[PDB]
Amino acid sequence: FDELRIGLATADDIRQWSHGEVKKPETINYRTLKPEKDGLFCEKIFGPTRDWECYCGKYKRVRFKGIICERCGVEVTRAKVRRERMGHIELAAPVTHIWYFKGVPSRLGYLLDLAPKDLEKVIYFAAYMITFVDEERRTRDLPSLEAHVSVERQQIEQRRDSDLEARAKKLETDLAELEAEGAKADVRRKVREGAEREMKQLRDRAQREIDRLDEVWNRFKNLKVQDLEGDELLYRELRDRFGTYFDGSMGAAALQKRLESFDLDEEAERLREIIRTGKGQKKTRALKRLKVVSAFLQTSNSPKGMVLDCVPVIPPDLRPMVQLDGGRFATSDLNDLYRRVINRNNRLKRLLDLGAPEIIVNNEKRMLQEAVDALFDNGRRGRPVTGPGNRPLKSLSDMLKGKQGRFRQNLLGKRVDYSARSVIVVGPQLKLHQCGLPKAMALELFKPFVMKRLVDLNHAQNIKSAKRMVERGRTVVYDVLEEVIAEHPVLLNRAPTLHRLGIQAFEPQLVEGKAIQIHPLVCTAFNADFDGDQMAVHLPLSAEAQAEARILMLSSNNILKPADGRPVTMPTQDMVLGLFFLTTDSEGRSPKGEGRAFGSSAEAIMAFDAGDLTLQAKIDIRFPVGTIPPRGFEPPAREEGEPEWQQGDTFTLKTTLGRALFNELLPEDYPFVDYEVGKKQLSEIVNDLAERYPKVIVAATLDNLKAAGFFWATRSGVTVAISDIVVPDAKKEIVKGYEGQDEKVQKQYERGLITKEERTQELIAIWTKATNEVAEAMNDNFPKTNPVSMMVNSGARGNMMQMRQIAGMRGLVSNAKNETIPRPIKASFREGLSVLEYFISTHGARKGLADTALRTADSGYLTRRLVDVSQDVIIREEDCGTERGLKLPIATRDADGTLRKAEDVETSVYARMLAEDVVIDGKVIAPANVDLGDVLIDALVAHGVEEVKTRSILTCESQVGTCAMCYGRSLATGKLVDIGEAVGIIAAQSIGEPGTQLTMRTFHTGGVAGDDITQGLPRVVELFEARTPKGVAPISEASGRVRIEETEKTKKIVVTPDDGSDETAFPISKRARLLVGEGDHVEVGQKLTVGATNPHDVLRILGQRAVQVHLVGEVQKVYNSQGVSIHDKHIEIIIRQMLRRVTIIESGDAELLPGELVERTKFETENRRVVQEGGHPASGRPQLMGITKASLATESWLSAASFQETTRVLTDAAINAKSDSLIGLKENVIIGKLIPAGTGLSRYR
DNA sequence: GCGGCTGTCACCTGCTCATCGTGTTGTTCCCA
DNA sequence: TGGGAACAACACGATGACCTAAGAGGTGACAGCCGC
Ligand SMILES: [Mg+2]
Ligand SMILES: [Zn+2]
Ligand SMILES: [Zn+2]
Repeated sequence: FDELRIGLATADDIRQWSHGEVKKPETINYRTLKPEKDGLFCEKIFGPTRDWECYCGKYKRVRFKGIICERCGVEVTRAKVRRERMGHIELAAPVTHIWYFKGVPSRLGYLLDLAPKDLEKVIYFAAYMITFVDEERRTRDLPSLEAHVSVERQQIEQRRDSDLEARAKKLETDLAELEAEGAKADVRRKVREGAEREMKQLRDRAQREIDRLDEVWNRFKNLKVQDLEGDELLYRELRDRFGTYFDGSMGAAALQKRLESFDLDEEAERLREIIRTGKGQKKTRALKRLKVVSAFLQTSNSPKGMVLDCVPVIPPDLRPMVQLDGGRFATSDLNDLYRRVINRNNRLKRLLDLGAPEIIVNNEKRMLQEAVDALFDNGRRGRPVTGPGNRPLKSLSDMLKGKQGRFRQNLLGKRVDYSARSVIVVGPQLKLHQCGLPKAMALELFKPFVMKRLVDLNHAQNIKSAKRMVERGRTVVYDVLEEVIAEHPVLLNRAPTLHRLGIQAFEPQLVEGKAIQIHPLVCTAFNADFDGDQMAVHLPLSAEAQAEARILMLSSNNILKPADGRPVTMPTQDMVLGLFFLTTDSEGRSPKGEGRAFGSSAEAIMAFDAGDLTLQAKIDIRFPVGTIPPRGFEPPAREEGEPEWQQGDTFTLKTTLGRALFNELLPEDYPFVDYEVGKKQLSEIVNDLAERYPKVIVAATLDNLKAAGFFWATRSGVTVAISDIVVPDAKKEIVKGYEGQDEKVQKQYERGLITKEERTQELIAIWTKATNEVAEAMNDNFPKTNPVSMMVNSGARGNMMQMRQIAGMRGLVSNAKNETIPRPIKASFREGLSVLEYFISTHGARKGLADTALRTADSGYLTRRLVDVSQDVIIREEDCGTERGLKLPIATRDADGTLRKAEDVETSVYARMLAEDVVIDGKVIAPANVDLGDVLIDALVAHGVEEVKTRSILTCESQVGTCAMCYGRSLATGKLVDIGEAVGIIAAQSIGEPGTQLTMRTFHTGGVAGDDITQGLPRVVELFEARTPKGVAPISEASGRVRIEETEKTKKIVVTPDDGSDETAFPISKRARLLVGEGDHVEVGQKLTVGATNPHDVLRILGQRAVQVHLVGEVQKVYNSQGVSIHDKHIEIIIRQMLRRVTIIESGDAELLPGELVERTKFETENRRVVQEGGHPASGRPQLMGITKASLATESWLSAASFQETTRVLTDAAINAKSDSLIGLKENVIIGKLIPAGTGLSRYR
């Protein structure tokens, strides 16, 4: 399986595939339900329908093996051959392939220069076309032929003059004789009108026919190949008159003749000449056609494969028909399409045999063409061929593309064996690496192992008896299942897998019930809440599979998220509300025994049980040898002449009992903790534990924290009641006064001083003031010991706006058509919304529900594109010896001359290693290529630096893809990135996870358009696709003097640069809110009007580092405006993929074509080669691609076909005859092979 | 020869069932 | 096995002559065809 190539399928190739010809449009006999002969589903050409049988029955006996029968012609062998055996049908009239012609423009042929309409006319027998002209013989006989045409013109004139003499005689005779008769007053004038009618008729008819001959003559004079005679009468005239010099045809026969005669070398030569010297559109068209011409020229596959004379038939078992109950049949649409084409082919053969007129044979040939077109693609041209209902039929190419196609429904994602699912319930008694799975589910998944163990343990004498008893559900079966499930890791999974911590391996323990028991704090990795959610489950089988499961995927190991490195499996909700109650202060908690001193914590809990001490009362507790005091409290160590071993001596601390209990959950070596560990400090402590202590102890500490959090959450006293929702007394008076102001504004509106818009905006301002005032008063009112206050301030569940709506005020809401209701909801949910208030409030609820429903699929599509782009960027190198990096701001924000760590070092500079040693005082503060953790940050910010040079993938220069050292440390594992890490998929998943929760879009229209650039996920797709921003704003090309040349017809802003440069201008709208004044000094890389700068501009005028910085900053802008945190590396992966190609110009020397976005790598190597030969090298404009385009440009065509545009991709791959090498991730899961990543690398293989 | 605009190709998404136009031939049944 | 009758095949070609309803996507990317 070294490679897989596709080209054109000749007639000979199709004949070589086949074993027989399908001649009848018949599938099976409706009565006897058997294959017919030489039809669809036939048994002579395809394989036997029954294993080891033949049609007639002479060799129905199974003994025979591989022989051919002597009566029916069916060989005796297996019945699966019908899946593999193929046939063909010989067409009478050749037809064109609807892919290679009448398709996407770049693949529309262009080998024969013809417009789409001209080919539409030729192919579907509506216009003729010349396949050959004897120009040399035509010119040789042109003296003779023009003399002959002059002779015919003179004969026409001679008989015309004889008829003119006869007309004069007739006129004289009729005039004279009628005048002599005088039967009427105007006999002479009446017959003068008659004779003038005859004379005019002959004049006009003679002119018509001599002009007809002139048209035929000059048409023959100017007659070349690829010339269409739309009118058949004129073609008949030409064939009758000057035949034997030119040859014409209709339909695909003409195209076949041209593709056979036409040679490509000379065409490529002229195309190279014109592209070398071309202007405007003509050059672009020339190079576009040259692409296809060179594709056919370089390769051995001939263009004649683009016209078809034989059609292959897919094996019958891939298009089966089956008896449905009620005497019915369910059959594949392919059978109907094959029947249509065979019907029309046979009717055409009949018509040819009878020598039918041209019209009938032409109609039948056109119909056969349309039939094969529907067979290959039903929807490209005309109306589709519907099947049973009005719905369209399924074409052979419709079975490859689309969401439900073969690639995207059967080769990437498969239904699997040894799998189960069920609802998910919380087991709070589980260890981090444990899952409780129902009894029946465990029995079903582990069946074969259970039978093997039952037989081995002598509970059964044979495997079938073991199966019988397992089905019967005996007790010994259940004991054996308990024995066997041990040491078999089990992969739990949730439906939407937004990242790698969405499938996790657990150790299975056998449990009763009908639901799966899961750990309480792995609910954020899965996003699984217990509201009816379901969990799927899989069982690895091979030793390697389960070894990887336990080592890599085990839930105990997966504690840190890959998106930012913060721990994800940490306590939350009630657990944190319990540890917060444990370590909170004594405020409003009526302490007892405050100020007392205890000789141990055991004595403290004695006092607590006695009821004379509180868990949260300030008391002086002594801690024994081993306890490590707080880091902050150490410098206030006990005063004594002797040197006290603060690290390892008994000490005393004015702590609280709850904190002394909390610090027993953490490991003994951990320093004491003496502050409210609500939610954020717990995250910090868990991060420190993960980054400092080994994983087993971190899991044990997490378990202890879980147990303590639940235990103390039960006793916290947090219980929601209608009194615990405290409506502030402030709300009444505030809402009444602002209501009075609203009344005044309404009165001044109804009096006519203001407009309705002014009244609105005034009331929105008034009620925003009222809402915020009530919010702050509500925050002030409740104590900090309140239930809701406790769960919010502890960071368990809740925000302050939610509390505002519940307790104080709901406020203004999104009116219909995304507006702001002037009058707000002046009532919280506790007080009770009115009727109209509720009706108004449901608007935003509905809108948000619909928005979420759509945004799920939107983010899914975005993640699909990101994965397809970034896939195969795999760490293959331990260390490239580069010394380049990014100059990232290490400690900026010198507001009042104070060096402060930047506000986003966690996402940007953290985890990125160091290019080289940093020295500010003549000594190495940070050694080279060392993990850049917080300690180095404190050192460098203290010593005053404002930048740092970090290794990165963007600046990585390695022979084999990316290297571990430049990427940094894996944000998921903490340690250095391991070689073989599928970093691209990790980056794509990291950017895709928060996509659903962005929720950034305009709340109200606000009477603004264009200025409001797209917000949220639309913005992210806009940046990642390289699409020009909606609110585009030009960016100055060079430093210069900029002024306004506004014209009433069209406003303009014109900048002329200094340094003797050419002027530039930008057309701008009237509503521009210009951020640059007139006649001012702009610089090389500055904006002009308010908007969104194009990434293309920033790549063009500034450079490549500038576009990288701009894109990363612009995506992080929205991401960190939400609060989502993604490391900059995950964006940098996509940015690196987007800038890997260059558009080439001045390319005749470098031996390639201008354009074609040659790869940067390719451009460089071939310029090196041409310079080595001696010729100068070509030049390159850096190009910023999109994600769809950058993915579709893959060297491997399997991946491109799998992603999108299967028809176009496969057609181009066939034209180019380009093979696919196995290297890649996607294209190695299509073939079903070990991926070139993780432990599948040849090093580990 | 070079623009607009104007379509056309990509993507994103999901159990009932109505007749002719005549007349004849040969097999294959159904009854007895 | 006789007649009595059901389907699958066939061969011809009854003085008169035309659909049908269904049917609101949206957004990019682009290359033609038509206009200057
Ligand atoms: Mg749920
Ligand atoms: Zn046989
Ligand atoms: Zn590197």
